[PDB]
Amino acid sequence: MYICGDSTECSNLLLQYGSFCTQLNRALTGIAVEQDKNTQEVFAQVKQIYKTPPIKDFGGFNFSQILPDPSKPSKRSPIEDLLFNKVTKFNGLTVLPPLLTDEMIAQYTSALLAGTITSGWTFGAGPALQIPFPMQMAYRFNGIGVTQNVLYENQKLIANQFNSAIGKIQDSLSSTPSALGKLQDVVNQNAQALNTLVKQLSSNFGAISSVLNDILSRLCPPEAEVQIDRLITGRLQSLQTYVTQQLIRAAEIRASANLAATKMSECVLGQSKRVDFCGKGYHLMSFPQSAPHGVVFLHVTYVPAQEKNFTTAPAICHD
Amino acid sequence: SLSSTPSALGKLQDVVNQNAQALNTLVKQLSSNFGAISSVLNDILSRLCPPEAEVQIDRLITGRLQSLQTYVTQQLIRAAEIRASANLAATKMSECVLGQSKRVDFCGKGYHLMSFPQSAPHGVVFLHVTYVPAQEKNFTTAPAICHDGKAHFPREGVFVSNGTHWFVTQRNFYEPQIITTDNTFVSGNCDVVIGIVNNTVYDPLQPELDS
Amino acid sequence: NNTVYDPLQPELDS
Amino acid sequence: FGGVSVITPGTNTSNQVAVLYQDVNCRVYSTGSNVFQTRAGCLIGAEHVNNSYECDIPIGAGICASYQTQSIIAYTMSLGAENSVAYSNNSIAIPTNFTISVTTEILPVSMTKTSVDCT
Ligand SMILES: *[C@@H]1O[C@H](CO)[C@@H](O[C@@H]2O[C@H](CO)[C@@H](O)[C@H](O)[C@H]2NC(C)=O)[C@H](O)[C@H]1NC(C)=O
Ligand SMILES: *[C@@H]1O[C@H](CO)[C@@H](O[C@@H]2O[C@H](CO)[C@@H](O)[C@H](O)[C@H]2NC(C)=O)[C@H](O)[C@H]1NC(C)=O
Ligand SMILES: *[C@@H]1O[C@H](CO)[C@@H](O[C@@H]2O[C@H](CO)[C@@H](O)[C@H](O)[C@H]2NC(C)=O)[C@H](O)[C@H]1NC(C)=O
Ligand SMILES: *[C@@H]1O[C@H](CO)[C@@H](O)[C@H](O)[C@H]1NC(C)=O
Ligand SMILES: *[C@@H]1O[C@H](CO)[C@@H](O)[C@H](O)[C@H]1NC(C)=O
Ligand SMILES: *[C@@H]1O[C@H](CO)[C@@H](O)[C@H](O)[C@H]1NC(C)=O
Repeated sequence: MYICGDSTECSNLLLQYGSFCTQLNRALTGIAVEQDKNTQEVFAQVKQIYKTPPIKDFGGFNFSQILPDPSKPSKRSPIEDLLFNKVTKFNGLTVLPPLLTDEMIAQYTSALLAGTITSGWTFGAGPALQIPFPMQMAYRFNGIGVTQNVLYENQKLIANQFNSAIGKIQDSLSSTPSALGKLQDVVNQNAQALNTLVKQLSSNFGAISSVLNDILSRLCPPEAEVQIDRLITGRLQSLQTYVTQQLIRAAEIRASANLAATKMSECVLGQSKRVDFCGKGYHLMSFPQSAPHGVVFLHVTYVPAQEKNFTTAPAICHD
Repeated sequence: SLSSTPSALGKLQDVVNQNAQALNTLVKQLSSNFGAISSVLNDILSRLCPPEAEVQIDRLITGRLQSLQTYVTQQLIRAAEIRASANLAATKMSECVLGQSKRVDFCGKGYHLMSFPQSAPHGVVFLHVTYVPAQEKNFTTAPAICHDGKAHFPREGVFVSNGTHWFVTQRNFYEPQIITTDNTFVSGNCDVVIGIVNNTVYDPLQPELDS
Repeated sequence: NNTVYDPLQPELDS
Repeated sequence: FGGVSVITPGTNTSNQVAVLYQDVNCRVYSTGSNVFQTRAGCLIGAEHVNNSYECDIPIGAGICASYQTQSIIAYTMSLGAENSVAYSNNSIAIPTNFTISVTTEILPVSMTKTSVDCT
């Protein structure tokens, strides 16, 4: 349809070329399959779907903006609704559906979130083991070199700072339109490629006309095939160019997906010590949120404050 | 398991199959006319005279070059994917085989203990040995023990309790121990900690001081 | 130059 | 117009196939019966069931197909078993046993090295 447009004479000439259609279809299929693979590696990190308790008794820590909202027709968190609302044919070019729908992504995301809130990282290694949320935090504090005294003595302080930070994120994402530029850019690049490919159909490529039907209605075979044969290589060149660019671009997306999957395992289903890997500051924990064509992580970190100057020494001399 | 399941090594077989297909597609483009009177140069030359023979050759010649450039571009892209895999494999050997990694689900699922490499055609197979917790039991807990008005926190473990007694144990494997001054440490009073419970912390010096 | 507190001393004397 | 996809159990097992018509909103230009109309197009020749299972041959838009006791069926894939964790502000679960498990991971390292004489 792209090259000949159901012209019989063009098809017969297209058959004189190599198995280019086969190669183009294999390349695009390979990309299409990979895209579902990427989605599964990033989100299907948990073998069970964990449910939350009624949302109560988390020690003052409020997860309402990141947990699914039961009143909605689509069970997404308030933050996910904001993320979704921020990201914005007959020539043989079609679009295939994803294997995992937004609803299935939402279920994996809520499973991981329910899992980390009620069992910490244990669900990622073996069975989920329930733990009071504040005790989970105590361990996360030990994990950054801070004793447990700090968490319990300041539990109210910590819960309030946490709750404040989540609220700020929801407002920040709503306010700034560039906040999700990384996902919008992917969409825009792919749209441009398709909206460039369909325009090459208007090109003559040295032929008397861009349209096969005009060549055939006005010229006789000894000349008509010559003109068709220019358009036919013109259109094939455009398709090969398109496919090559999609393969390169797909590789970049795969690299991003591999990183996203790594982060979910190390930032969401554990506590990482890799510097500035799971957000700036000392990592405590993180929570995933879904977004069109991607994943958004909320990284919770500990940042030291209000330092004071003290005199020091490597050792004390006693007796 | 490896002997029984033929799909077990599909990742290496897929590489082999893709490369075979590329070569077995490239050689078939030699049969194409590309608009020429014949796919064969010798037929063009034995039947046509130079003013026309070169014209026909010149179509096949760009046809074959197009096939080769297509082949090479695809091999370069594919090679990049293999390189990324190789870089990961090298990373895993350093971190999983020549060490003990704490990266979650990086060196197998579960808590990583060790791993052993095995070779395979065109690749590497790792056997990752991990520790998986089992047979958990439910216990009552608390963040601290209130002794004489002072608050006691565990040094390493977690305070747990059965129906009548409080114990302190290591987090990853139940092994209850007496709550003592050598297992806990003190900070703050029995006021600020939420959920602190009434218990007795054993003093290990007291009986020696009296004996 | 400083003093390191000995936690047993007062119990040994009491 | 649209693409036509053929869902095939391996031929060493069965010669039944099901066919998916990409842009048909059933309004199909071939046949009827066993028609499941979904977002991925019309799947004709498969039995839709109200069960859910692990995905085998993916179709799209939440639907997978498989060959089961015989016919080809269409189903919503399951995302996994449910697990309600007994979260409580005073309850902790602690392992009392363990298993040493060994799993495998396979990675490609190299591809065939080839060269071409252009002449
Ligand atoms: C978590 O934070 C939200 C704020 O986003 C709280 O929402 C309030 O809920 C009460 C009771 O339904 C309403 O009267 C308020 O108008 C809501 N606030 C806003 C800004 O709309 C929610 O109650 C908090 N939950 C917990 C457990 O702390
Ligand atoms: C860190 O400094 C703050 C001062 O900003 C201490 O107390 C908070 O003060 C602000 C401003 O008056 C209040 O809005 C907060 O509600 C106060 N926190 C609490 C828990 O009441 C804070 O206590 C200091 N940090 C620590 C660990 O002591
Ligand atoms: C909680 O564990 C303690 C032991 O750690 C159990 O107490 C012991 O029970 C045995 C009989 O089985 C007695 O001979 C010991 O003298 C008891 N020890 C102490 C310190 O009293 C206790 O029964 C367990 N509680 C429950 C409800 O199972
Ligand atoms: C304290 O300083 C003096 C020098 O003024 C030195 O001789 C002595 O060893 C130091 N330490 C102790 C414990 O006396
Ligand atoms: C035990 O509980 C009582 C209240 O019944 C409280 O006054 C007391 O401080 C608690 N702790 C100790 C060590 O007595
Ligand atoms: C746990 O919740 C119960 C019921 O509201 C309450 O009585 C108890 O004091 C709470 N314990 C802690 C540590 O928060």
